[PDB]
Amino acid sequence: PKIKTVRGAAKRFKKTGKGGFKHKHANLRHILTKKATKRKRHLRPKAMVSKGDLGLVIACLPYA
Amino acid sequence: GIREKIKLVSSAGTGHFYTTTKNKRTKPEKLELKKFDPVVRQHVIYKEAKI
Amino acid sequence: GFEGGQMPLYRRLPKFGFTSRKAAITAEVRLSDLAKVEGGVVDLNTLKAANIIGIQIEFAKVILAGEVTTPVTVRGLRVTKGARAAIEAAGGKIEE
Amino acid sequence: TRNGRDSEAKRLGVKRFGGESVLAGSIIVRQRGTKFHAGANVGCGRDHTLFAKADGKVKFEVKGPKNRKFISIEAE
RNA sequence: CUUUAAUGUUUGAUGUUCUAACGUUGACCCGUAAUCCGGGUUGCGGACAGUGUCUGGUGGGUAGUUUGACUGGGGCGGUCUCCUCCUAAAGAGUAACGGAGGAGCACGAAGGUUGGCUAAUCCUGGUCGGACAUCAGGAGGUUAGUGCAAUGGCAUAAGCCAGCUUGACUGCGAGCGUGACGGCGCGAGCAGGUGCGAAAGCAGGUCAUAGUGAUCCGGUGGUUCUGAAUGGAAGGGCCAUC
RNA sequence: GAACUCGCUGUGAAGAUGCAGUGUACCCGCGGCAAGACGGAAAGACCCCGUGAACCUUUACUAUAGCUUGACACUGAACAU
RNA sequence: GUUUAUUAAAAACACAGCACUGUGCAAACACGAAAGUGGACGUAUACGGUGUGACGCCUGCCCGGUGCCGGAAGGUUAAUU
RNA sequence: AGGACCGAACCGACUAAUGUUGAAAAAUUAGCGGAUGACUUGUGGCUGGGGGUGAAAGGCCAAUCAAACCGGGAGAUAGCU
RNA sequence: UUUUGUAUAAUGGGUCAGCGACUUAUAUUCUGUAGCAAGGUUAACCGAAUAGGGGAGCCGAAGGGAAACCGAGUCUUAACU
Ligand SMILES: [Mg+2]
Ligand SMILES: [Mg+2]
Ligand SMILES: [Mg+2]
Ligand SMILES: [Mg+2]
Ligand SMILES: [Mg+2]
Ligand SMILES: [Mg+2]
Ligand SMILES: [Mg+2]
Ligand SMILES: [Mg+2]
Ligand SMILES: [Mg+2]
Ligand SMILES: [Mg+2]
Ligand SMILES: [Mg+2]
Ligand SMILES: [Mg+2]
Ligand SMILES: [Mg+2]
Ligand SMILES: [Mg+2]
Ligand SMILES: [Mg+2]
Ligand SMILES: [Mg+2]
Ligand SMILES: [Mg+2]
Ligand SMILES: [Mg+2]
Ligand SMILES: [Mg+2]
Ligand SMILES: [Mg+2]
Ligand SMILES: [Mg+2]
Ligand SMILES: [Mg+2]
Ligand SMILES: [Mg+2]
Ligand SMILES: [Mg+2]
Ligand SMILES: [Mg+2]
Ligand SMILES: [Mg+2]
Ligand SMILES: [Mg+2]
Ligand SMILES: [Mg+2]
Ligand SMILES: [Mg+2]
Ligand SMILES: [Mg+2]
Ligand SMILES: [Mg+2]
Ligand SMILES: [Mg+2]
Ligand SMILES: [Mg+2]
Ligand SMILES: [Mg+2]
Ligand SMILES: [Mg+2]
Ligand SMILES: [Mg+2]
Ligand SMILES: [Mg+2]
Ligand SMILES: [Mg+2]
Ligand SMILES: [Mg+2]
Ligand SMILES: [Mg+2]
Ligand SMILES: [Mg+2]
Ligand SMILES: [Mg+2]
Ligand SMILES: [Mg+2]
Ligand SMILES: [Mg+2]
Ligand SMILES: [Mg+2]
Ligand SMILES: [Mg+2]
Ligand SMILES: [Mg+2]
Ligand SMILES: [Mg+2]
Ligand SMILES: [Mg+2]
Ligand SMILES: [Mg+2]
Ligand SMILES: [Mg+2]
Ligand SMILES: [Mg+2]
Ligand SMILES: [Mg+2]
Ligand SMILES: [Mg+2]
Ligand SMILES: [Mg+2]
Ligand SMILES: [Mg+2]
Ligand SMILES: [Mg+2]
Ligand SMILES: [Mg+2]
Ligand SMILES: [Mg+2]
Ligand SMILES: [Mg+2]
Ligand SMILES: [Mg+2]
Ligand SMILES: [Mg+2]
Ligand SMILES: [Mg+2]
Ligand SMILES: [Mg+2]
Ligand SMILES: [Mg+2]
Ligand SMILES: [Mg+2]
Ligand SMILES: [Mg+2]
Ligand SMILES: [Mg+2]
Ligand SMILES: [Mg+2]
Ligand SMILES: [Mg+2]
Ligand SMILES: [Mg+2]
Ligand SMILES: [Mg+2]
Ligand SMILES: [Mg+2]
Ligand SMILES: [Mg+2]
Ligand SMILES: [Mg+2]
Ligand SMILES: [Mg+2]
Ligand SMILES: [Mg+2]
Ligand SMILES: [Mg+2]
Ligand SMILES: [Mg+2]
Ligand SMILES: [Mg+2]
Ligand SMILES: [Mg+2]
Ligand SMILES: [Mg+2]
Ligand SMILES: [Mg+2]
Ligand SMILES: [Mg+2]
Ligand SMILES: [Mg+2]
Ligand SMILES: [Mg+2]
Ligand SMILES: [Mg+2]
Ligand SMILES: [Mg+2]
Ligand SMILES: [Mg+2]
Ligand SMILES: [Mg+2]
Ligand SMILES: [Mg+2]
Ligand SMILES: [Mg+2]
Ligand SMILES: [Mg+2]
Ligand SMILES: [Mg+2]
Ligand SMILES: [Mg+2]
Ligand SMILES: [Mg+2]
Ligand SMILES: [Mg+2]
Ligand SMILES: [Mg+2]
Ligand SMILES: [Mg+2]
Ligand SMILES: [Mg+2]
Ligand SMILES: [Mg+2]
Ligand SMILES: [Mg+2]
Ligand SMILES: [Mg+2]
Ligand SMILES: [Mg+2]
Ligand SMILES: [Mg+2]
Ligand SMILES: [Mg+2]
Ligand SMILES: [Mg+2]
Ligand SMILES: [Mg+2]
Ligand SMILES: [Mg+2]
Ligand SMILES: [Mg+2]
Ligand SMILES: [Mg+2]
Ligand SMILES: [Mg+2]
Ligand SMILES: [Mg+2]
Ligand SMILES: [Mg+2]
Ligand SMILES: [Mg+2]
Ligand SMILES: [Mg+2]
Ligand SMILES: [Mg+2]
Ligand SMILES: [Mg+2]
Ligand SMILES: [Mg+2]
Ligand SMILES: [Mg+2]
Ligand SMILES: [Mg+2]
Ligand SMILES: [Mg+2]
Ligand SMILES: [Mg+2]
Ligand SMILES: [Mg+2]
Repeated sequence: PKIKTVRGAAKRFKKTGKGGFKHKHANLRHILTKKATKRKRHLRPKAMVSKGDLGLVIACLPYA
Repeated sequence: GIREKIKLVSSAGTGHFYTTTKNKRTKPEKLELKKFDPVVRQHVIYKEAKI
Repeated sequence: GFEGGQMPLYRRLPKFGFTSRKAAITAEVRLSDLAKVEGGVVDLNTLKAANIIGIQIEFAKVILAGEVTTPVTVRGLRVTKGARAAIEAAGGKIEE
Repeated sequence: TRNGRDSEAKRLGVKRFGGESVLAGSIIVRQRGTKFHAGANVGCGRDHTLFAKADGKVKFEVKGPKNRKFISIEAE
């Protein structure tokens, strides 16, 4: 039958204009007083998925 | 550790704040500092409060 | 997604965002699709009869994508600044 | 026994050698303490890292009354 | 407002009595040719006992499961994350239940800047005062000092004193180092607003390297976002934090 | 598995009828004995492993029959405290 | 006297006797969603459970721990309102 | 008189030898225990599997028992050979 | 066959003949090939039609932002060299 999407993966990745994926950085939910403001500033924007992980992400999102 | 977290609430009424630590046994005086409030873009007085 | 027991990638990263219900009743229209209507009056109902937008669509926009030659009238739809300059140069008009 | 544990290696040492062409902002050496000191067009970081403030060629020389080592940049 | 006796009000409870629900594995009559069952007369109890829904306690009687890895075989013992030195073969990296030690913090000053300053130890003289206290002179040259292990540094001091202070600042960032990845680190320069100094300048915590915990879930404050017929609201998103 | 199926010393997946060197030996039955063919008869029961079973125990975890407490319903009438 | 039919007949089980404990009869207890039935057409000189094991001489100290029995002045505490 | 004594039929099973591709999927030969009793035997009946029955060995329930046999979920699952 | 390594005294086979193990369906991505091309293609269904009709739909031609929204740009920020 039809393939089923991993519904928890669709909540975390978005496909961009050349076939890449963007995600949200980690380490910015929790325990924020002891972290430096320079470190927290650099974790605010979004980043792209690396080459090693593209194979695992694409398998989880067949209809993306 | 035995130090505890506090926060510095701005007096300009904007609602902005900072966070830092303190030990309340050897220094019971309230902390007061002049810092930069980014909502009003000025340096103003901040005062101790509770997390 | 299995990796041997290490926490997988789609589970050690945070979630974000929400889904907009108004984005599924909005469409965009091109300058090249602007001459396929009947009568030269570009309207929401004229675009549906031309198989240009979907039946459930309620809002539409015209963008600078393609070429426009004939003079046409746009009634009730949003237009960019770039598309508005090109429509006028062909002898058309935009009336909201 | 009561031995058994160590720590990770930090990958210190020289990254650019004499005569190399570098861009401004690149790192010449990583160190604990100033075993090399900063010369012309070279800055010192908070962890005693030396980096290029312009672009040119890396240079090593011994100078001063204590025979210490310096790193400089010879701009083009 | 203090405590008071009382008309009458809503009751709540604790006993007594009653019979009419309900119980009878007491006696008698009938269906009947019957130690089941049903109907009738009478005695004994009686709103109790007993049963349905909900609820606190007990419950290996019964049921479903869990009870780590490394390891000169397994068990017992020891270890499991982070920092420093050796092994490690003069770039980086490099194993063993190999050889030696530390961390799970501290500090609104022990942070910033301006001005100034230089150690341990020994000898001689000197009231109490002595091997060792404070004072004076001489030799010596860092053999001292770093908030806490070890290593690399430190006199232009990063070590020791004062005055003024909050840069332990908000938005970014050319270019580099290190990781399979998640991630971690260094950084001139630009915009706004500050402190010290006459200025040139310096300041985005502390001589550097340990002092730490992903995601899910929930809490607190703020918001030019969203709001299932419409106007609100509930809920969600974004920013700060637990 | 197929055989034209000797001893010794060495070697070798480390205890050889079959490899190397060497010694002995005409072809084939019958009655006997058990030293070897790591002889035959059961995918070792000892030991360890698998995020395999089964039964038993308890102050291991989570539940539950049974037992027990109270409120409401079947359930009414007076009187005095 | 009994026991592992098919590797164990024994010092193991049972026994007459002794003690503790529950039960007033629609008895306690047991089989059953229930109706019913055994106990028993019996009635504390009776019936059920547990331990010890003819007979003779005997059976000493501990209630702090675990279990069980009795009490309710006070503290905490469910559904309900 | 007697859960008395010796000993056949009858009911058992303590020792040795044989057999162990047996005459026999538990026997034969020579000895051995009880033999009026808690004895032994014929015909019919009742108790059903997480259940029964057990003078108690985890014993027995059709040569099968720390959970009988037949059919189904079912081509259960097998990081192992 | 399995192994670092087997003439191994490690596993399997007495021999012959017959049979005996990478499949089918539906989705998705890549390569070769054919048609048509800013376009490509129909499903159920109708039709006696392997013809013809049916364009409901799907993919592509525009992206950025959590979203409102803007659009060859957009987001970030009071604003960007
Ligand atoms: Mg947050
Ligand atoms: Mg789609
Ligand atoms: Mg784990
Ligand atoms: Mg359409
Ligand atoms: Mg080691
Ligand atoms: Mg190492
Ligand atoms: Mg040089
Ligand atoms: Mg009566
Ligand atoms: Mg009856
Ligand atoms: Mg009465
Ligand atoms: Mg009464
Ligand atoms: Mg009651
Ligand atoms: Mg048990
Ligand atoms: Mg159990
Ligand atoms: Mg299970
Ligand atoms: Mg182990
Ligand atoms: Mg051991
Ligand atoms: Mg060994
Ligand atoms: Mg070994
Ligand atoms: Mg070893
Ligand atoms: Mg080992
Ligand atoms: Mg073990
Ligand atoms: Mg061990
Ligand atoms: Mg252990
Ligand atoms: Mg080296
Ligand atoms: Mg080397
Ligand atoms: Mg070296
Ligand atoms: Mg190597
Ligand atoms: Mg190695
Ligand atoms: Mg100075
Ligand atoms: Mg030191
Ligand atoms: Mg230290
Ligand atoms: Mg220092
Ligand atoms: Mg200082
Ligand atoms: Mg000034
Ligand atoms: Mg520090
Ligand atoms: Mg300091
Ligand atoms: Mg330090
Ligand atoms: Mg360190
Ligand atoms: Mg180091
Ligand atoms: Mg509304
Ligand atoms: Mg809200
Ligand atoms: Mg031959
Ligand atoms: Mg032969
Ligand atoms: Mg011969
Ligand atoms: Mg030979
Ligand atoms: Mg030989
Ligand atoms: Mg030999
Ligand atoms: Mg040969
Ligand atoms: Mg030979
Ligand atoms: Mg040869
Ligand atoms: Mg030979
Ligand atoms: Mg030869
Ligand atoms: Mg002959
Ligand atoms: Mg012969
Ligand atoms: Mg012979
Ligand atoms: Mg033999
Ligand atoms: Mg042989
Ligand atoms: Mg054998
Ligand atoms: Mg076997
Ligand atoms: Mg085992
Ligand atoms: Mg495992
Ligand atoms: Mg009532
Ligand atoms: Mg018997
Ligand atoms: Mg018998
Ligand atoms: Mg036997
Ligand atoms: Mg005996
Ligand atoms: Mg017995
Ligand atoms: Mg009694
Ligand atoms: Mg009765
Ligand atoms: Mg009876
Ligand atoms: Mg009877
Ligand atoms: Mg009994
Ligand atoms: Mg006994
Ligand atoms: Mg006796
Ligand atoms: Mg006696
Ligand atoms: Mg006695
Ligand atoms: Mg006693
Ligand atoms: Mg007691
Ligand atoms: Mg009590
Ligand atoms: Mg007799
Ligand atoms: Mg006799
Ligand atoms: Mg026997
Ligand atoms: Mg024989
Ligand atoms: Mg006999
Ligand atoms: Mg006899
Ligand atoms: Mg007898
Ligand atoms: Mg006798
Ligand atoms: Mg019979
Ligand atoms: Mg039965
Ligand atoms: Mg069973
Ligand atoms: Mg069952
Ligand atoms: Mg046993
Ligand atoms: Mg049988
Ligand atoms: Mg059984
Ligand atoms: Mg079972
Ligand atoms: Mg079966
Ligand atoms: Mg199934
Ligand atoms: Mg199978
Ligand atoms: Mg084989
Ligand atoms: Mg091997
Ligand atoms: Mg070989
Ligand atoms: Mg062979
Ligand atoms: Mg061998
Ligand atoms: Mg052989
Ligand atoms: Mg071998
Ligand atoms: Mg092997
Ligand atoms: Mg073998
Ligand atoms: Mg072989
Ligand atoms: Mg064989
Ligand atoms: Mg064949
Ligand atoms: Mg295949
Ligand atoms: Mg396959
Ligand atoms: Mg391909
Ligand atoms: Mg199609
Ligand atoms: Mg098709
Ligand atoms: Mg289709
Ligand atoms: Mg068709
Ligand atoms: Mg249809
Ligand atoms: Mg149709
Ligand atoms: Mg179409
Ligand atoms: Mg259609
Ligand atoms: Mg479709
Ligand atoms: Mg821009």
